[PDB]
Amino acid sequence: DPFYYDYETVRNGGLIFAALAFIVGLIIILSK
Amino acid sequence: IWNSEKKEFLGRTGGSWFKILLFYVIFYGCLAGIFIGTIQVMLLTISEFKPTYQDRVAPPGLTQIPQSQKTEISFRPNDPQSYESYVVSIVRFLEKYKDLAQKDDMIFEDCGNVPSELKERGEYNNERGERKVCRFRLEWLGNCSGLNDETYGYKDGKPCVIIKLNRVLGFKPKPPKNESLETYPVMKYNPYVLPVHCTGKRDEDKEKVGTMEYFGLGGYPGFPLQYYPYYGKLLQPKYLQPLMAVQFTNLTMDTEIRIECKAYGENIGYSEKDRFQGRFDVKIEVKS
Amino acid sequence: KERDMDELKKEVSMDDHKLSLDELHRKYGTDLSRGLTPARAAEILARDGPNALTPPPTTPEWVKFCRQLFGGFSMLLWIGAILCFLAYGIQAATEEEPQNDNLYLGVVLSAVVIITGCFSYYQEAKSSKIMESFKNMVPQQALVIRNGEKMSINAEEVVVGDLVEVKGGDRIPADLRIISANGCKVDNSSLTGESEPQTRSPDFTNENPLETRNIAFFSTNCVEGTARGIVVYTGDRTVMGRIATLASGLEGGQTPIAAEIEHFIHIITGVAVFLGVSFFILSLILEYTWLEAVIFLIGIIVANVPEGLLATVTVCLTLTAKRMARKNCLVKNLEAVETLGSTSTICSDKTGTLTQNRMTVAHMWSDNQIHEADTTENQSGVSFDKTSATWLALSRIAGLCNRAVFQANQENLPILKRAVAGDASESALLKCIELCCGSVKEMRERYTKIVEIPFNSTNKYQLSIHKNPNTAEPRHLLVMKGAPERILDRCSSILIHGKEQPLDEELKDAFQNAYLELGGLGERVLGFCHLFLPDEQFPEGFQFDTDDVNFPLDNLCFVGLISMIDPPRAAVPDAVGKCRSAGIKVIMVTGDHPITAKAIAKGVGIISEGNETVEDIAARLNIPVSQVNPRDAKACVVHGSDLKDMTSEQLDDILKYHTEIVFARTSPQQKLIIVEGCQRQGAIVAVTGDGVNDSPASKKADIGVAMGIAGSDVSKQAADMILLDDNFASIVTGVEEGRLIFDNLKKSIAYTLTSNIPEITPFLIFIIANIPLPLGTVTILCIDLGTDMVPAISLAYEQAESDIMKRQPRNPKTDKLVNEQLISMAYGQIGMIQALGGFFTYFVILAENGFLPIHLLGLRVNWDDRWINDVEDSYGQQWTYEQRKIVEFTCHTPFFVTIVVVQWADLVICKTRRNSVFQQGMKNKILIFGLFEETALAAFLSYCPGMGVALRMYPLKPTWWFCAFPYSLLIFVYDEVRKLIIRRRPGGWVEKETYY
Ligand SMILES: CC(C)CCC[C@@H](C)[C@H]1CC[C@H]2[C@@H]3CC=C4C[C@@H](O)CC[C@]4(C)[C@H]3CC[C@]12C
Ligand SMILES: C[C@]12CC[C@H](O)C[C@H]1CC[C@@H]1[C@@H]2CC[C@]2(C)[C@@H](c3ccc(=O)oc3)CC[C@]12O
Ligand SMILES: *[C@@H]1O[C@H](CO)[C@@H](O)[C@H](O)[C@H]1NC(C)=O
Ligand SMILES: [K+]
Ligand SMILES: [K+]
Ligand SMILES: [K+]
Ligand SMILES: [Mg+2]
Repeated sequence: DPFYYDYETVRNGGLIFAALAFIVGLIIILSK
Repeated sequence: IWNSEKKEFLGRTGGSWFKILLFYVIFYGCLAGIFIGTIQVMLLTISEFKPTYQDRVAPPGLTQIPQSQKTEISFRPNDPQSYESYVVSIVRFLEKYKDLAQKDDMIFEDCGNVPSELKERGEYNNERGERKVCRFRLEWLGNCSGLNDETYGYKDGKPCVIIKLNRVLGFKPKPPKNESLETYPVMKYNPYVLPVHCTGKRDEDKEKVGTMEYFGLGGYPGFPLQYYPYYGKLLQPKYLQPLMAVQFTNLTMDTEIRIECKAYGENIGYSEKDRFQGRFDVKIEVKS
Repeated sequence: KERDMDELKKEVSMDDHKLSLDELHRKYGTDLSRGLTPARAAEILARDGPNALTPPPTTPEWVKFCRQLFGGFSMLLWIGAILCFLAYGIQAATEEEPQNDNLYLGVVLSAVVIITGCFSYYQEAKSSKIMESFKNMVPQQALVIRNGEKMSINAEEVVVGDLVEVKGGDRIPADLRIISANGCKVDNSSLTGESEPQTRSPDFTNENPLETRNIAFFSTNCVEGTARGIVVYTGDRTVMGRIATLASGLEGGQTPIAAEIEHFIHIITGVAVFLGVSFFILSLILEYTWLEAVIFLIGIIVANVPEGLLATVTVCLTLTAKRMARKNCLVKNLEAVETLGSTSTICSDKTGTLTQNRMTVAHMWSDNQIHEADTTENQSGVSFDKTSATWLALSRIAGLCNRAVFQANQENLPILKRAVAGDASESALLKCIELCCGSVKEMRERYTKIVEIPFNSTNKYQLSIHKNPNTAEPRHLLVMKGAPERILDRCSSILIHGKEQPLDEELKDAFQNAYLELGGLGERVLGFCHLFLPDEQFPEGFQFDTDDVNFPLDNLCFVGLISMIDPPRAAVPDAVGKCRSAGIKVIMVTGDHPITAKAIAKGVGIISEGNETVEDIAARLNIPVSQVNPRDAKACVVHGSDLKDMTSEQLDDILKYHTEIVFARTSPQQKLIIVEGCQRQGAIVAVTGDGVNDSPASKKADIGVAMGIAGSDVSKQAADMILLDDNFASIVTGVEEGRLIFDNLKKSIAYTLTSNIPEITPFLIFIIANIPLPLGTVTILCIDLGTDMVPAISLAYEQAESDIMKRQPRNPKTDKLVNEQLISMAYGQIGMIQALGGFFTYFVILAENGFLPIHLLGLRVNWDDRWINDVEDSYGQQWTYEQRKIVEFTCHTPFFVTIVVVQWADLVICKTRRNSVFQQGMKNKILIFGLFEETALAAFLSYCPGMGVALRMYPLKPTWWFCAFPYSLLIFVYDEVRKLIIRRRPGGWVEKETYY
């Protein structure tokens, strides 16, 4: 049905993204 | 009083004002230009037939003729001014449904006097011309709006409210299976019609006081599949969705008893956050 | 009547100091030798008050926390909060939403001000904690004489008018009038600013009680010798007590940053109430009642106030103060990190501030030639030829007549930085000889001291006689030093290259003009001489006593001159170099003598080479001083004498027409009058100092700067900034840091104010066009408080866009922090692009979900209605309440995410006020992180499970992320070409209109 959007894979995608972006930022501000 | 007028300047400093004002007229001009540009492209990304997302309307809502301040009809059987607003809302509601209101056999199609299989008209393309529309006659609701035959207090003695299903484009309602899980004293027409039943309180102890009579199409309490799918305001303007009236006849007068109404089917669902989604709630007190 | 108090206190002092002993003891009711009776002492001690300074009139209780809760900015937010609770109260007129909206918001505002207050209070608390940690008061007992018996008693039991004996090392308990003295030199450095030890004698010398020699002062240390005196002043009645009490009684003005924040605040309130009023009228104009219109007014006015800017600003300032605290520069005050950058004039104390205050040997005269010693602290300079025999004889004579010795604990320590018990001159001499000629101890005991004459206060001749270690000649050796002219009076022979000679007027006047050259060089000059004795007449068993004279004091052999002065601290000349280079006006103010002061000022760069006072011109011109027209002289030295007689207009002319200025022989009150004289001009003034004499001036100055070790306690207390390392070069860093943060502050501010447009406009057109609300309360908070914070703080990590020490200090009247051009930027141009991007995503989402923009108008009425569950979009579909409202809240989310997306661009472009982004580069790491997190959290608010319930924030169809992009890109491009045209055309219209 057209009345079903998958908001679960979207949710999951945005969350994985958040994780990566953040820990990458952590990587940035620690330059060793 | 200092800046307002100074040597060679209007408050604050006014020599160059023309420069700033012109610049902002042009700059804002171009901003508006841009915005309207993007909105235009975005509108070129919008289909002229179907909405690009329907998913937020997925569990259709159950709505009423006399939409009240908060789900509440409270009135005096005697006073004509008591039931004025509701009755008016009914008259303006079903003004569309009058028999002389749909005359044209060009844009109007007379479908069954009995609930029938879903009416599929081509595709949603303009390849087919503007779609025909199934007629709904007021007589299908007896004793409720009754054409010009009674009530006509439209419930004056004892209350009545028309349940209507929300229009959703392309929606094809699937009634519960012939294997039905506890659907209440409903008729056998499950193949061709989406049912609606009402109770005092939802799952809990009720002050349920009442006796009800429903008027649908053909004598079944519900919405016939023959009116669906709804093809949109472009393809089917002058489309009349199904209706079914619910008349409460016996009730306890001076007390407020609460009502829940529900449409059942595989295509129907309900929310605890949305009491108007998939279902219905009405508080009614007839006092005298 | 503390005004009259401060009026009498600003006045320089008087005294009874000139008296005959009979008269003094007549007025004080005392015996000279016997002091007074223990009964009279316990009576006077109980009559007025114990001898000590009344502890500070200060000590505010920790309820001073409340101070950090108002200021001016926390006031803008308090008032905003109050407005929230008001609009909510008005919204209790019906059944209403703000339980999630206006109440929630108001509570949040209050939380912002409270938290901010806690943070800043905590950090300033940290500062005061370390200051009090530095406080060490070791009690010191005064040696008094009562009923004839010398008794060492608590210095707080000392009363007015009783005999007191002080020795070398003894700190002076009270203000004493000197009745008797033997070889007594006291250190007036801290109090009077007199660099060299001022000898103290019972005699009346100078009319001014400070410079007169018969007065000893509270808190000054007797450096050597012994003395006795009657206590003239006790407790606060003392000089340093009147100084300290004058200090505590002053005000620190308004810090320039307080003024800029205030200005900005009148800007933000100005625009907020402008918009709120105009819209109150307009909203009334259409439909809405006084009730709802009032709600609109409040909503707009309050939406116009940046809750986040307070937090972020406190933190920026706090970061800069983290760097200051790392560099050993402590700011007692958090708004005092900036002031240095805006300082157009620095008044500097000389001794113990610019100068080490430590007397050292500069030059010497041996064998007709003037040789320079190495006066540097680490000995990286040059040592001349020590091989000559004359320098040997001289070093012998200098070491042999010294009452200064190395104390018990200095061995490991460097010969210079190590401590010595004795005079200042004798310490400089002792260290010079222990350094250059080998250890003084051996040579001091090699010649056994028989009888010595401690320096007379008159003729200042100090001599001793020793035996002879030399295997050839067992003659008796007599060594004497003193005033060059008196050592020219008593002598005949002179030593050159190891052989004597009589004196001829040629070489005599050669020595005299050499003495005049070194003395005129600012270094005070000490003469040195010796005579062997005719052991035929003065045999080996002969005892020659101090009873009278056993010695020929004439026909001696003069050896050479030794000259000495206190150099600067090492980084001082380069520091003043930098400050003159930045365009700050450097002014010296000292209580010292002008002959030293002028030389020092010439040295450190205050009076540059190639500039002359009227006196120097008249010196080269051979004319009276009043002949030379004073406007032709850039540099000047103003005596303390004239200062008292000068008026306001006279000081104003002197400060206006003279570029490089020095005040000497000036009292602390005259210092405060100087500072106030500079402040009259409208220029921010900074004051750097050492001792208690700098208390009133470093207090009054917009910013005080004290020295953390060699500075006194009251002048640390009166100061708004301390240098713990005592490094003066830190001052330069100060004016650097203060100049930076300003511009950075601007950037930060611009950034946040730029978020106000796309935040506010959702509620504006909501009322106007009657569309369903585009952006909600929680989303807006998620922006101001949630996302923008990290980028906005990161902006403080910006470096210098160009060399900032090359530009003159700002004009406090013209150059403002938040100015009409800034608001022209944030609100006028960029902010608009952000709002547009927002309403784009709004329309994109809505139209894609079935409600076309065309149809979207007037809808709110039916839309925000809870009971209309049949609501027709452009497609003829019907929506219940929660369905469409979910779409509205998933229309709030991507508008918020839009704000993020545009704040990217805005962040990068606010980073650089002038240079292109490809100049300054991206090198800021806190900026990059700011971006990465701000986004990661945004995607977190949208895509976290349970946000739709908790925050009314629901996930975005990934398409939604990409609506906002073109606008952000436009912002980057636009600001980039603007900062392009500004650079290529600094005329300039873009530059007059935009650059902020
Ligand atoms: C300075 C700029 C250009 C930084 C670039 C970052 C862009 C490319 C990143 C930042 C935020 C990101 C999004 C965050 C949420 C996810 C949800 C996921 O299910 C689909 C993709 C999507 C929608 C991402 C696409 C990539 C995205 C838009
Ligand atoms: C609750 C609200 C009442 C007025 C109208 O019915 C619209 C309602 C929804 C939006 C809400 C306003 C109230 C003021 C706001 C918080 C106010 C605001 C917004 C952000 C901010 O920081 O400070 C105030 C402006 C609009 C506002 O967000
Ligand atoms: C309708 O009303 C009439 C009279 O009012 C009554 O006789 C009849 O039973 C009613 N029928 C229904 C279905 O309500
Ligand atoms: K705001
Ligand atoms: K101060
Ligand atoms: K803001
Ligand atoms: Mg000093």
